[PDB]
Order: sequence, then C-alpha cells, then structure tokens
Amino acid sequence: RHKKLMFK
Amino acid sequence: APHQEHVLGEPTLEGLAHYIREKNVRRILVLVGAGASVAAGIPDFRSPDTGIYANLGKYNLEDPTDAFSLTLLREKPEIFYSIARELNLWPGHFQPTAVHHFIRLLQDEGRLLRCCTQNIDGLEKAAGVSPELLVEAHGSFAAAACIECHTPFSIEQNYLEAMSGTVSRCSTCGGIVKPNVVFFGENLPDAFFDALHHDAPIAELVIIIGTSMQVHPFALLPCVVPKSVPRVVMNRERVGGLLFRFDVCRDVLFRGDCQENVVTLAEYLGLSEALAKRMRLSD
Ligand SMILES: [Zn+2]
Repeated sequence: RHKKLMFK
Repeated sequence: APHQEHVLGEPTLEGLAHYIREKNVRRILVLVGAGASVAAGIPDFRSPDTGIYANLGKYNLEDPTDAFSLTLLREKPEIFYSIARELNLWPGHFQPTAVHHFIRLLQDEGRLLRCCTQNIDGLEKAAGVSPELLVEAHGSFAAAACIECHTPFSIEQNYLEAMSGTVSRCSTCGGIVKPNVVFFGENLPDAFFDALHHDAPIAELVIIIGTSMQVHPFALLPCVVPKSVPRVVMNRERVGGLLFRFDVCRDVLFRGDCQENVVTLAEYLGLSEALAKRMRLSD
C-alpha cells in the first residue's frame, strides 16, 4: 500500500 | 508470425464479443478514466476555451494535477475550492454515458468482476453499478471530511460553502474540509487494495476505458492480471508504453470514441436493445 502519486 | 496469434482469435470488437460468449467470460474487470466521461460534458482541465483552464492560469502550476495536491490544499485551499466550484461534480448534475450504462449491463448479465474508476464524477454509481462491485478508487463529491482529523462533514454544507466562495472548516480541529476525493499524497480506500490483490489476479478479461496509466497505484491494476488474459484498451492515445504490446499476444487498442466502441461491442454481445433503453431512459 502506498499513497496516490505520479512521476513528475 | 505465429508469436502474434492473438488470444482473442480476431483482435476486433466482433472477436472480443465472440470470445466473451464462446468462453462464457464472467470475471470482467473494467477500469474507467477521464476519457469515459467526456461525452457527459465534463470540463477538461487541459482545454484552453474552458472556464476550468482560464482559472488555472492565474495560479501558474507545473500541472493542472497540483490542484489535487494535498500540500497545495493545506497552503492555499482557495485554489482547489475555486476549481471545485467550476467542475460541477456534485452528484445529480452530469448524467451517465453509454460506457457507464454498459458496465451496468455487464453487471446485470453476471459478467462484472469489479468496476474500478479513477474518475471522481460518480457516474458509475449514477448508472446503478452496485456498491459491492464498484470501486471509486479516488473517491468522489458524494461525502466530505476534514483532511487533518478525518471527521465527516456535511456534503450539503460543503457544497453551499464552496459554491458561495467559502473554504469549509472542521468543527473539531479547525482543519480544512474537502470532498472525499483522494488527493495526491493521500491514502486510497481499502476497497482499491481489495480489488488489486483479490480481483485483478483472477480476472478473465480486462477492459480499460479512457484511462491514463500515469496515476499510481491505480495504474497497477492491469499489470497484475494473469499474463494470458486479454486486455482491451479503449483510448484516444497509445497509452501504457512498453507494458502493453498492441508470453501470448493478448492486448488490443481500440482508438476512436469509446462511447461508439462500447455501443458496437454491445451490438455483438446481444445487448444493443438493453443499452438503447438505458440511454433513452436518462438522456
Ligand atoms: Zn478536523
């Protein structure tokens, strides 16, 4: 489980 | 080339419907993103003649997606609240599309394993996809809560405050309240992890409509289904990089309007009357 993210 | 023989036989909407019927496919995982709801009239962040885009300008963001950042919300809540006022995502404004009604039909046919949506528009729910079968992986505007202590807040109060220019505040800690949209940096709901660990590994078919693959962990869903099951992508863009090959040949990309493609799929599935009937009944 990890939090909502995006690679920027 | 033999190594290109497709798991679907013919990698077409016709072949897909045949495959579903001939193999009696009952465990269909449907994933849904922003492309599915364009036809409902949802304002695209990225479109220059929208009201939503005009707003974002003054603030100057290295991405419309920073409006959904938890750290920007704590710092300058006026920014997300200003976007919330313009998107009109409160339930009961937008109506479900042909894609949304289709998923409801899959459920009523006993073929839906789970519907997992990254949209925050509540349209799957508006189309009658049941609670046990629907995962709103990024929440929606249906309920609200404090971001500091997680205490629920009246959505009706939050709506009235937001739409009149007021940032809502927790009556326990003075924290900032927002609708229960999952922001960048927040936890996804449990039901997302249920779907990832328990549904996707047993899918017989995955149909991925209008999604990006660039928001995580949501984008893992189609990566964890069995290596042999068909993965159908309906999108206006060639998405997924090298994770998709449009190990057996099992991926297909259907370009064009996902609303039209679902209607065609429905025809071949023998569901065209049920779909036209849902579509009239609420447009
Ligand atoms: Zn609080």
